[PDB]
Amino acid sequence: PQGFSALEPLVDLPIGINITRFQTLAYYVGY
Amino acid sequence: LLHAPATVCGPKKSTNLVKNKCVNFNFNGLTGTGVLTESNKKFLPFQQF
Repeated sequence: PQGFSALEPLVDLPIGINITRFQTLAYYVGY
Repeated sequence: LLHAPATVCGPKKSTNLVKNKCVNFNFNGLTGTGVLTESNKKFLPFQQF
């Protein structure tokens, strides 16, 4: 959609571990 | 005591709230001086400052 949106925060999880890769279980992915 | 973020600590001391008297205060690390009164403006559910 061409509309505008605001992405408010939901939750913060402090774990302090390095992350380098991710995997999922149609979807768009950006960087 | 590791480099991981702290998740357990000691308790805090809370006191009574005062109004119409410009005194010192400390909410979540914020320290200043001034009068305290209610307001008509409303914040967002997540915003705190």
